[PDB]
Amino acid sequence: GTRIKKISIEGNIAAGKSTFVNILKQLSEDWEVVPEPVARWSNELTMEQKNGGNVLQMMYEKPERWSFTFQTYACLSRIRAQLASLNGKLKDAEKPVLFFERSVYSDRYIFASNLYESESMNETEWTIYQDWHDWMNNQFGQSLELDGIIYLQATPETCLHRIYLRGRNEEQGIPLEYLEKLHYKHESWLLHRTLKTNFDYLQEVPILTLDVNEDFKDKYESLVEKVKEFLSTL
Amino acid sequence: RIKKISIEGNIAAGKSTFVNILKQLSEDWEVVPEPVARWSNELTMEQKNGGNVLQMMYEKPERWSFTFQTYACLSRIRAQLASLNGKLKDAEKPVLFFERSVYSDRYIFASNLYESESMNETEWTIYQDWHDWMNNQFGQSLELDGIIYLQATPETCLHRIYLRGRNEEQGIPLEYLEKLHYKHESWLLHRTLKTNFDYLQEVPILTLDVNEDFKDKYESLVEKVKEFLSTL
Ligand SMILES: CCCc1sc(-c2ccc(OC)c(OCCF)c2)nc1CSc1nc(N)cc(N)n1
Ligand SMILES: CCCc1sc(-c2ccc(OC)c(OCCF)c2)nc1CSc1nc(N)cc(N)n1
Ligand SMILES: O=c1ccn([C@@H]2O[C@H](COP(=O)(O)OP(=O)(O)O)[C@@H](O)[C@H]2O)c(=O)[nH]1
Ligand SMILES: O=c1ccn([C@@H]2O[C@H](COP(=O)(O)OP(=O)(O)O)[C@@H](O)[C@H]2O)c(=O)[nH]1
Repeated sequence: GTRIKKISIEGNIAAGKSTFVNILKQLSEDWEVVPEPVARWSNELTMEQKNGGNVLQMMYEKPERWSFTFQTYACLSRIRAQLASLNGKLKDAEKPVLFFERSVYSDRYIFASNLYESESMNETEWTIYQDWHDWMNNQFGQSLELDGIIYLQATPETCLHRIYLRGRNEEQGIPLEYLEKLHYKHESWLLHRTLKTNFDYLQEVPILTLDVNEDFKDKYESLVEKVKEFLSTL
Repeated sequence: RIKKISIEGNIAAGKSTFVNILKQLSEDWEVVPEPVARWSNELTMEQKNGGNVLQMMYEKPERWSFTFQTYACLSRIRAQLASLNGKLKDAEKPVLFFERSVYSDRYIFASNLYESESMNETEWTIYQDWHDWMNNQFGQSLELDGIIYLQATPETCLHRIYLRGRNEEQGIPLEYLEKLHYKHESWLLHRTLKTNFDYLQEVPILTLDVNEDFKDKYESLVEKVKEFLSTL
């Protein structure tokens, strides 16, 4: 609650997070966005951006070799970009809100978790990652800890179509069944609420859930109405 | 007020033996063993993780070097914190002796592995980026007051690996020891090597010749440490 509110936008690949955050950011000078490091890698530029494309391209080619390296770097860059904007942006605001394109928790409990369950990380890779994940996200008092979560809910089919509409040459190859396992794990943690995390407060952190199957680029008012209503109870 | 002194040197050159001798000499003197050495042997998940990843590292360094280097250093950083925030309370003249450092992690072993092609440019540039920042947020109060360099030849070292009897190590060739030997000379003797940590340019170094056996004859090495600490 102090002082900038921190909300994560969560949803499957191409569910629409980046459209929706670009939408939200224009609606209030009190609202700003921290976009996904991985989402920018997918496109001279900087060191991380250089590294990102490489590990991203290698992740696509042989994920059982690169998942640990990709995951730990994706998480670091996220922690870096969020911490930066936390003090950086929104210095003068009555009601400041930082929207995150995904969280350190999706990094682990959706993406890293699935890669493990899918045999792209062996047990020692998953234990090392989790250990590294703990120690560090436990070094941050209550600073990146979220006040809420906006789950952008979709079908894997909507997500499959919106990948080809997006037209990322490497992403075209992502299968429907992959989207499904990620989808199932999103529903699990956010909607059904099965998944237990190693972070205590998460079971109590408010969750707003939004079906986004219908194109919203021209018709977002009801969505944004649900954003504003949710933010006034936190 | 706690003084931080890193003890550096090649494998088997005698570092653990040294700090073990030193810790017994003063209530005010404490020690942080290097985690890789802890794994180089019930216990914890770190031991389990480090046990497994060291074995992997021995079988296929080209696959496991990045992961291993990330984990060796995170485990060290943490180990050094728990000493600094829970040991030497609240002595008159505290000195904590780290067995190696995050600098020897990066500028000796990780660099050496990249030169020997066990990491590619991506891995090494990811590691350094990781290293420049993991130290920044979490590892600031770990800044070194001084460094002690235990200097022994690669042959001395091969003999000592033989003496120590770790069978996992009994296949480490002379050649490898010879590599790590150069890395230390350029950093700690010739003082050539440049780093991104600028305080590490000033840092006082003391060099000690440990080619002769010292388990029953260390009094003159300890005098130089005591002298070196007073200059600080
Ligand atoms: C969508 C771009 C990033 C990629 S690429 C990828 C992938 C690519 C090829 C694959 O098989 C050939 C693959 O299968 C993994 C094994 F099932 C995953 N998964 C992913 C998702 S893992 C991930 N972790 C994060 N922490 C963040 C994030 N955005 N994505
Ligand atoms: C003492 C056991 C740790 C090992 S194992 C190892 C190694 C073993 C077998 C190898 O070839 C098959 C090998 O080859 C490297 C490429 F020539 C390295 N190097 C090392 C040194 S890497 C290291 N990094 C650290 N950061 C710390 C530390 N103590 N050691
Ligand atoms: O209502 C929508 C939402 C998204 N998109 C498109 O779907 C693709 C994927 O959306 P986005 O990149 O925002 O998904 P993310 O991966 O960020 O969740 C993009 O080309 C969007 O332009 C669309 O046509 N209509
Ligand atoms: O002066 C010495 C130094 C070392 N050693 C032996 O060399 C082996 C390796 O030394 P240590 O474990 O201290 O080396 P490190 O790897 O820590 O530098 C040990 O079994 C010691 O008993 C010795 O006998 N005399």
